[PDB]
Amino acid sequence: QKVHPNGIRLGIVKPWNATWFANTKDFADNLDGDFKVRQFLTGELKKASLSRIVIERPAKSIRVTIHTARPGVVDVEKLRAAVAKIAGVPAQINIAEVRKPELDAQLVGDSIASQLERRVMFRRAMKRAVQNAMRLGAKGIKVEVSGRLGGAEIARSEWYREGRVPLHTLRADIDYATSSAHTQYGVIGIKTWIFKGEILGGM
Amino acid sequence: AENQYYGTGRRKSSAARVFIKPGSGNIVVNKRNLDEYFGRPTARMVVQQPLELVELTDKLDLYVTVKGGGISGQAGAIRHGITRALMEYDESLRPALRAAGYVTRDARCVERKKVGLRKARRRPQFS
Amino acid sequence: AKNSMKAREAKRAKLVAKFAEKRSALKAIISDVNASEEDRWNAVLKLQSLPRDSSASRQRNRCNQTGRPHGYLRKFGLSRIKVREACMKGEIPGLRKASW
Amino acid sequence: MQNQRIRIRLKAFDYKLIDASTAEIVETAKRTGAQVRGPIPLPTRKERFTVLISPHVNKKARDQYEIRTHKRLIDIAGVDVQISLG
RNA sequence: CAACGCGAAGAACCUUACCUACUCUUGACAUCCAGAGAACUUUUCAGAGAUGAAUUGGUGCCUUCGGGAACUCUGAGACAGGUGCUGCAUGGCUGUCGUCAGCUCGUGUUGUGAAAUGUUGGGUUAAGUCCCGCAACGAGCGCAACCCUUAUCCUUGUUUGCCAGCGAGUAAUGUCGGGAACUCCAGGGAGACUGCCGGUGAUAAACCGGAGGAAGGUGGGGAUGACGUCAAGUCAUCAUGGCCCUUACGAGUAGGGCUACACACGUGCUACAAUGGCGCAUACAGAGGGCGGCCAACUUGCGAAAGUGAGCGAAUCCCAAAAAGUGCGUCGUAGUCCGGAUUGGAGUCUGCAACUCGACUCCAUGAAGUCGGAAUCGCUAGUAAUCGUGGAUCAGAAUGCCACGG
Repeated sequence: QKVHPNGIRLGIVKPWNATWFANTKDFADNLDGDFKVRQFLTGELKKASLSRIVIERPAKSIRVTIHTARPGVVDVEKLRAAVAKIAGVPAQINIAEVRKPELDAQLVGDSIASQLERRVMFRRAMKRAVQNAMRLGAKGIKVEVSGRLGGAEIARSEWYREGRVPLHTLRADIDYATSSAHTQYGVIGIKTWIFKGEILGGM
Repeated sequence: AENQYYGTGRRKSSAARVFIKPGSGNIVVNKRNLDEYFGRPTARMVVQQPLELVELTDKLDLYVTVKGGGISGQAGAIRHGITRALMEYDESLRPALRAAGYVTRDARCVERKKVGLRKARRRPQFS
Repeated sequence: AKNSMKAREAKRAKLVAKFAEKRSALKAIISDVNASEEDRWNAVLKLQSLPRDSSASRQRNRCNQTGRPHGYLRKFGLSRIKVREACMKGEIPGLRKASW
Repeated sequence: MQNQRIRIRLKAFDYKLIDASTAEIVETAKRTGAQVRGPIPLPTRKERFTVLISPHVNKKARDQYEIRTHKRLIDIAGVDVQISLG
């Protein structure tokens, strides 16, 4: 039914997670490289609060940026060396703190995901996130947990929204992220939206 | 340059560069001639229509270069080019040309094909 | 895809880089206008014997993140499904939704 | 004396980054001794990709993406420089 | 409805999930462990092939130097594997109502209560759009706007595009000096707001009309799909709970098959002809793609093409020809100078391979069809209709699909 919030706003208010020019030949290889890098970094930085891996390719190299809540947990030499291997090009790795990590849709969902994997009440997890966000100064937030909720034999979808989340407004700075809590009943999806205020003036 | 009045004129995907000079009805299209460019007469009428109105048919020299589109497109492109050319000459030639629906650039251009549709509007037939 | 269907294509890609020179050369005898008809036949014969999977025709372009055989796009290397999911996440550079 | 101009050809998927880089060059050439005769917009390419949106059927349901490529000529990560001393 | 030119943006092999047959079970694919062998390279026999046994060259890295790696192979059992089942266990994604104007909440009030009110009512609007009323007052998701594109203008720049004024050429060439004008290209701006005038209405909202203006009342088109509905679709893209199979429901190969056909239906294409066919002459596009690619020119061939040979990773070169149109003949209105099926024969091309089962060319063959019952579909304007053109997928294969102009 609904367009991806990051998708529609690419170019308008939402930057790209990959910035490199390639001509068709390279383009598809560069893309597969990036996937391997992301799949690796994500798989290693599971307990490092990872949101967003931005992959530049400055000439014949690969700069990564692990935006993280935990620059401490990030080791970096090994990552740098590992990326450099997969990409097959002299890799850099930069780190960026996610300063307010409970106003980050990716982490917020990852949190709720963890909590639901530890067997927490879905309403409890959902609701705490909403409050933390709206306290830290979210202009709004929605969270929709979908699946077999409390291991129900029928899957349903509950969602809580506080503040505005004006998805049809393109100048709106909405952060979206799907997470998945993998549990004994099945997969449980955690969509999270976080409206951080309309950006007048464009990108 | 001479007393070379210039006006652009667009219609569908055509763009006429129209140069006007004090003259005696010398209408030139892409180094061909008015009738040697466009065949069926409509076109050459359409080109002249604003000349016929201002009443300088054989008091003017037209040096028209036109690109793009088709016959009607180019014809109309030039009409619009001359309209602007004619008002480059006398700035109070406007009401005549304006009220004859010549000054307006006809914005109508081809509507895009659309996913799920055969064309812009035409849908598939249905059971 | 099934893990074997993926495996079949790794092998094919291996087997095409391996024999490219040989195949291409053979083929460039089954052709040469001023070659020998007798040697032409010998080139035909050797190209029957080379591993079939060394034919590049026998490769099916498959999705790099999954292995979907259909729905492919060369520019990216992914199926429609993965191209989209990547684009929306902002992981394909330059590529946004288009209207005109 | 055989001319050796610097036909620079920047290519990018973003027109603002290409514009950052056109300034970078022209500025530098002007901060040395060089006339630029430059930034010359060349037609922007627009690749387009009508992908099916559904995991299964629903053929009329479809997204349409583009990659525009901007190209500037200056005639002295995301930008593709190609200096051509002729 | 919302399956039926749909998944499939392209089934000869491959794909492939199926079938028959030949083959293998720690396995085609993965980690772990131990030991051995660099990897690899010919060249050869058997076999439909998978594989198996023979045949040569090479045997390097990194040095703790019994070592690093890495690859190959075999053995061990943990494990692997499954396009197996469940979409009625799921995630994710999608169709649908429908871009319909709705769907709700807080607080207050009313009611014993389910609930109501707000959201109703008077006008108005594309619109729960706006304005008045009003026990409601506010707010949220939707509407609109913000985005892309298209109309016009300005500014900055000017090649690979331009050629007004320039001089000089060529068989013609923007050809080339030169120009920065113009078309255009692309960055930045300007513009449309019922802003202005008149009338109407409650002085409201707004409505009817006018001026200016490229554009008039949302300018045109696109994107953008509220809460939900259909246990709607998808476990075969992927993911995943459970279930099931594990010398087989896993794995390799060869040949079939998915292209079969008494037939029915859905969607298309081409026709039935003179607003036409046919030959000849001649004109005007947009958009896009291109390196194991697109292929100029030349020669050869009736032709497909083949030689053969540039240029171009592209405003440069190539694809590439627009076609409907116009001009002049001819057919003479019929099964025809309509129509093109089918079939025989001779080929080209791609590919290891075109029998099943490719496209294309040539020669011949010239079926149905003479505008289509009931019924039913699309379309309100650069629309429909018609005309060609490009693209993805792709070795080859487009009447489909996406897109472009006339």
